[PDB]
Amino acid sequence: TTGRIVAVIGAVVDVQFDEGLPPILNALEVQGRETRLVLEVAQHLGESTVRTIAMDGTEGLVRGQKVLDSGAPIRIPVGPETLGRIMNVIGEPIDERGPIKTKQFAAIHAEAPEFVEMSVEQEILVTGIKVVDLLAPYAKGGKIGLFGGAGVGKTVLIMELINNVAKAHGGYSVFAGVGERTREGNDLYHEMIESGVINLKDATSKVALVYGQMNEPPGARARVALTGLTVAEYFRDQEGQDVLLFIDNIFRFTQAGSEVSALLGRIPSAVGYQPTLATDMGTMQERITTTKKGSITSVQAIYVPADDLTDPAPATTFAHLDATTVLSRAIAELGIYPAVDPLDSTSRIMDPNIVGSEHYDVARGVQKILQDYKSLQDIIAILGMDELSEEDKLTVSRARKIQRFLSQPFQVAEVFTGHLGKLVPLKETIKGFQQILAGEYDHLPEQAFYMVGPIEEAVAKADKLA
Amino acid sequence: FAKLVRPPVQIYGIEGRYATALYSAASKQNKLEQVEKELLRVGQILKEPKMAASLLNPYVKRSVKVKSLSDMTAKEKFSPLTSNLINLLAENGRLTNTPAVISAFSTMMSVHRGEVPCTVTTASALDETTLTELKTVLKSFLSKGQVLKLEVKIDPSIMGGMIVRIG
Amino acid sequence: VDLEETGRVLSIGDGIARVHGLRNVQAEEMVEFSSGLKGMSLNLEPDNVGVVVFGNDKLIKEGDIVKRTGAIVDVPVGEELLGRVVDALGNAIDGKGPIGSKARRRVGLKAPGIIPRISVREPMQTGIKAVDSLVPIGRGQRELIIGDRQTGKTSIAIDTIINQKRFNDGTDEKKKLYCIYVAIGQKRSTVAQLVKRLTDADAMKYTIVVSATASDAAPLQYLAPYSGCSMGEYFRDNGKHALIIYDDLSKQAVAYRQMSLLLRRPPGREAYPGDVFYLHSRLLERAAKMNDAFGGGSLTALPVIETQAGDVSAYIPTNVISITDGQIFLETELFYKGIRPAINVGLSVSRVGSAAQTRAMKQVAGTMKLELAQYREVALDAATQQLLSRGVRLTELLKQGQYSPMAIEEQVAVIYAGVRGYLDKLEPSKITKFENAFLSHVISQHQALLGKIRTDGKISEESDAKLKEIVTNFLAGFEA
Amino acid sequence: KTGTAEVSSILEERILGADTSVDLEETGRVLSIGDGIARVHGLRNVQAEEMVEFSSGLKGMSLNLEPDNVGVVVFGNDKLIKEGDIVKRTGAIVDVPVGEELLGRVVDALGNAIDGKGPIGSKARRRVGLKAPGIIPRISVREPMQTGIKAVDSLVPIGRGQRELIIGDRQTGKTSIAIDTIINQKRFNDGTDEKKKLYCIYVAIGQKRSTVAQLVKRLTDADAMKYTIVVSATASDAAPLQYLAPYSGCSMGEYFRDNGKHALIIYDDLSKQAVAYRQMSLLLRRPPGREAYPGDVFYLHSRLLERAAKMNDAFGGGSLTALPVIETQAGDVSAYIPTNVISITDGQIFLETELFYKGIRPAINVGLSVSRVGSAAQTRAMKQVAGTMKLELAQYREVAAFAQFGSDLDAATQQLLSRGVRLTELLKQGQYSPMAIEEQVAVIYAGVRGYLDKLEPSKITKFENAFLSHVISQHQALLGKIRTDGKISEESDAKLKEIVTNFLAGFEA
Repeated sequence: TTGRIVAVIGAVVDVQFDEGLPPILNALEVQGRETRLVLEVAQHLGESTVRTIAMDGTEGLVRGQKVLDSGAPIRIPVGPETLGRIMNVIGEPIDERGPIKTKQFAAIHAEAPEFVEMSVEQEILVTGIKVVDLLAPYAKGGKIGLFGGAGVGKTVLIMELINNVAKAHGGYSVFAGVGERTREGNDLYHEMIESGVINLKDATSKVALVYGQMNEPPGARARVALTGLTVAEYFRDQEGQDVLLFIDNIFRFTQAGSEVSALLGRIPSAVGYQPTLATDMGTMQERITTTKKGSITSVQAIYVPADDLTDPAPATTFAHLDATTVLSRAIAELGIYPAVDPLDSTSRIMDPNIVGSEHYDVARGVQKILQDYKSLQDIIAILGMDELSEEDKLTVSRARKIQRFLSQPFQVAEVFTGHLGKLVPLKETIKGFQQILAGEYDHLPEQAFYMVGPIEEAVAKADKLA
Repeated sequence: FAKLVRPPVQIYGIEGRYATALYSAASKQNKLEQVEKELLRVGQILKEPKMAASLLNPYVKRSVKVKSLSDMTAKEKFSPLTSNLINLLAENGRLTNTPAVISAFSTMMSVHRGEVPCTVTTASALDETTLTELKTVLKSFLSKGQVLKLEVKIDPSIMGGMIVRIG
Repeated sequence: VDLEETGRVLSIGDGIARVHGLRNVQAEEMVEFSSGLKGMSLNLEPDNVGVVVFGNDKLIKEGDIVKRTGAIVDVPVGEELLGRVVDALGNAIDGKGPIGSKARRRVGLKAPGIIPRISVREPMQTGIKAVDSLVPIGRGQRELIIGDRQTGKTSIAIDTIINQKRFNDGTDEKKKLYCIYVAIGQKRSTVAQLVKRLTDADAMKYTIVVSATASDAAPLQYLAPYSGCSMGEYFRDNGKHALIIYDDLSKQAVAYRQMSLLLRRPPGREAYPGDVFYLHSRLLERAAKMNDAFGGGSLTALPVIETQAGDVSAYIPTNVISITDGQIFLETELFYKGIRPAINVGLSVSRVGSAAQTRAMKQVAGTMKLELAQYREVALDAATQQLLSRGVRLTELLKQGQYSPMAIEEQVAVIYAGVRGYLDKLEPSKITKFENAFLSHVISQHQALLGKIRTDGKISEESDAKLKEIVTNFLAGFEA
Repeated sequence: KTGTAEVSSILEERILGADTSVDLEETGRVLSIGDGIARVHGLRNVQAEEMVEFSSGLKGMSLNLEPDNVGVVVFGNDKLIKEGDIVKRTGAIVDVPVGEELLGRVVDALGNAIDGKGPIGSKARRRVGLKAPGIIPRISVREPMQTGIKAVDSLVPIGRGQRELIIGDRQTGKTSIAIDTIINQKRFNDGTDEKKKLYCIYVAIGQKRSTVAQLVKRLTDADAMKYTIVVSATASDAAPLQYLAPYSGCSMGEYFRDNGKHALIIYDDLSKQAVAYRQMSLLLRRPPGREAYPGDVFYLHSRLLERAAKMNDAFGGGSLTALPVIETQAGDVSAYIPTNVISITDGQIFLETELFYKGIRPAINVGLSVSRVGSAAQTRAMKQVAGTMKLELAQYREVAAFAQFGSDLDAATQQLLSRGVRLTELLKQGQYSPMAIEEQVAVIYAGVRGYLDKLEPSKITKFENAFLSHVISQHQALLGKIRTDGKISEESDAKLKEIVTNFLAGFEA
């Protein structure tokens, strides 16, 4: 159908569609639009008017314009040729290596498997980060929510994980830079290309890049998310390939959504937060999992709006989590990389079963130690400290040491750190703590544990201190 | 802009916003009444199910309706502004409003020229007079009935409460 | 043409169909759309019908004909949902094809009468000592499971459910509790595991799982409990005891608010609409412990609330709080410590829990509860050091991790031991160890006794002497 | 309806069939004007984002193309406008005149040289409607840019193309800092440092003219003004104007970048803008969200800021380097707009009053001062000493942490403090302190090799000046060399050192 722009009030483009309309979601191409300015019908605003969303720039647009419904929602290239491609929301290589000639296009609304249709079971993958494995072990399909500060090394950490994993794990990847920092994509690009994770010698990689940068219209930023989402299901089911889905940042997705909701002259709930906040997510999150045909494992960055987590958005987020790594800024600030919170850098899916029962127990003990230890912090904070009792003091230290030991150097940020990163075998970790649990590092000080890999090296490090 | 002819009755907004258009329009050229009456006429040319059935019904969803009642029905002799202002209200949905617009108008040569006193004793018969307290006694030859609708009952009311009012 | 029972989709927000027409529709009618979707003509506006769309569209495009179904909603209700995962329409997302439930009953039916109702006197148990002990609990009862995330929370429900296995699979007619797990906004995965889990655990045969997963459209997710509720009454009123676990209403509320807002039917405190206490209230008031007319039956409500940072002052929690007959408050630190139970005991509450449970437990528990208080309290004295010793012993004793439910008698037994300080003559780690061994010991031997204790409904003094002796023998005799 | 258009001059003719007016599509009649939002009736074919012109010579921009009217943001004040008024399109959206004949100007953001030259207007205009470059268009920030502020240049050493937050409180020398840089850029710009042909763009958001006036005067004084646009949206302003200013600058600077040149924008500050804009939104009714701010204040900025970059080759490789400013209030960072900015900015510069009270102007929280960018923003010269120094300071600070039970606990730490303190003396800088790298490294060198660590803290500074005058005088050779080798070369070091030791000897004695 063709519609006329009756209102562009911002990028809420109200088009009254005039050869009828198709249903909602159907993607419209604005006629007279320079590039393909797809408007996605979002609402039948009624009266054969739709409220639509422009995802392009609207500047300079003569209103009253004519939009021709593309007659369906947006479809975007699918097939392996997308790995090693930076696609924008609308497919369109922002790899700009010329086209991604794919055989499949897909409308970005992909769906969720019914109960029966999804592998109803979990796995245990691991990560090689002490802190992680120990507290939040891994699995596949699992969406992990990662909190904290990009480039504290939050963002870096993600990469590092990718760095070992995509390579190591075959099962493809999606990287979704939602409101991506373009620059960060660039550098990274030269790096990826370089890295051979991205292969350009072969259009594919092991990984497809989706960048939906900040400068895009929110609709675009919001929607780039579904796009990527669509892809991974393609890879899973179609390609087998077990995507690791990097989302940076689902909050930035969200933001684009909320902002949108507002403009959608809806009621975007408390804090302005979109009414649909949840539904957007639910519908989305369920489009992620270990189906029978594979797993789309999500590594979900969630940067924290106004840095609060009691914030509904993270509240929502939680509902879909499988593991969560909540970085602690306090910890990060304490000059600890990893930046972890040791209280919700979690997996429910750590169980004596899922990990070693020991692993788990050791962890529970640890989790305990920290948990108790925190309790002391307040007291200590007020009151100086020393008369609590020494065993506790020991735990305290141990905890700190543990803290320091959780601080695990990183090679990718060796550049900064001078610290040679360490990805740590599971045992060393388990042991690490066990040893610490055995409290052996008597004499040995706190900083002897800072930024090491396997626990010996810390012991060693005390020695290096000496 | 064009200074506006706001002779009340009218209603001041409320298709006084409309009315006043024609309180300047009709008014200029003094088709005031000419049109005042166009409307009257029109009204019932409406009030049969032209009115329900498509007229105030869109089920077609007014979009073609307003582009066919601009021309199948707005197709008339009532048209120096009359159909055109219709053709303005139409899209602008104020078709559902029309009695009142007319009302507003019609209260103009018909009743601008009215009457109104209403004490508790009165409740005027509103007859069309530009002057007052005259007609207002002719009323007593009018006076010959009612439940004291136009002008009042002053019985339950005045008086009836009074005994109460003392206690 | 009906624009008085049928409508043309005037506008459709994307889930609120403003539908021109429909009039003759009765308020709160299920309608059916020309997108095949269902709707409820919820809002009878003087012009159009706000029809909450019970579906997902891009099927709807305006003008779509909205058809009456001509019905105010009922849901299939029955007793055959036991062994079934369903969705609220009464379709069964289990993919066990369709259910056996078949009678239908308005979810819109309300709260039992006082006389129809009959106060709790009827125990309720979980196989979780702490719960059964420290909450003295009956059936009919609302008790809030309140906590943030399965942190065993969800586990908690499971262990209970699993616990019912011995009873439902026992011939405990009275402890034949139909479990209704309304899974509200839960990932499918979670459910998957869960489903699996329960299935593996097979409580599921005597269990409804109403599953409204994370994706699921909001009114549906919202609806599911009411649905569940109708179904549970189905047992209740039918003598039987259903347990509905409303899991979780936080998510329901959200959805619901959202729903409201989309109806542009206002928010309220925390942007949440005004009836929302009421929401649940009416719902939960429909839960009851009945009189005899209803076969004495019950619908025990274990509603669940997921707090956000344990914040309950929170209007909706407060709401809920003011309704419930107590709460099971869970505290992280202990969980995190590994202490499962993790509870904040103080915050877990039964206003008057004890009037619908069991002497056996009671006999040891009252006093114990107190000792723990004392033990807890004091933030050395031989006494206090003792309380601590005990307390810690008892901690282990109430510590049954996730995946640990039980027959009661086992529980009372071990509790007894602890209350005799028998355990204080042991290193705390070995309490646990001991306990395991011990348990298999009495299981082995004094299954006799346990059978009896279970029999007496109380602990007999006699049994106590045998038990004491048993315990002591095991104790002493495996004290190392 | 909207009683507007029920204006019975409006209505009063559609009725009649006596209509035909302004254009009501390319011109409009102001339906109402109030609120700087000129609901202007008509405007249909109206370009989006279009700059229109009012029958007041005031400009407006067609924000909401509503089917009836345009919510038009007013580029003036509506005491200077009234109802009905005809707004005629300018047809076009905003571009701002862009070029180069702005370097040496204080203009209003409307490109009218409020300085008093009047517009030395650019022939060209360049879209403010212009957007950020792509991934591929960029090739990494590596080009340093050093402020002549030792601390900065070292520890959060500065690249180019960048976007780094200047954050700090009520003229905590903040501006002072900006000046020392500006003056500093002078030498490069007095170089024909084409890599560092850094055209400075000072976006003044909200500064009352007098504040600008000293400042500009300062720029004039720094004569740095010559390569400088001062985009000026003072306190006296309509809000959009302040709002607009960055964007304006944004068109302009990307041009340099893309013409290989190096542009520097100082947005001072988006805090005010955000407020203004939010407000503007809010005034537009147009949402708030968190902290009452519309959510797309992020978009606004994000979009704004992606437009600063360090380009690839296509663009002459150039830069538009952004030094955005946010003035903190009590380091408020979950302060949404800060939150945002942090995630955008590629490190951030914390300023601290205490340090300021300590006299330490510059007042930096180093620990937090971060260049997420880090290593790319440097020069080896600096890298070689600063690497160690930064680190040494890290420790020093850690141990400034741990300095109060006696710090004579271990030697190191006492030392770290002594040493640290020495360096501290060095890193405080006067006001109007642009600097040359070789001195800076020189001075650093002295300390990191502890020579100054063998000196009383008071005299460190004393040395520093002296040392500078000394090296300036004699070892001009060497200064030439460090610049030449671009680094501290080992030789230069040996001479330098040798100098240091002697100089030091001369300084101390």
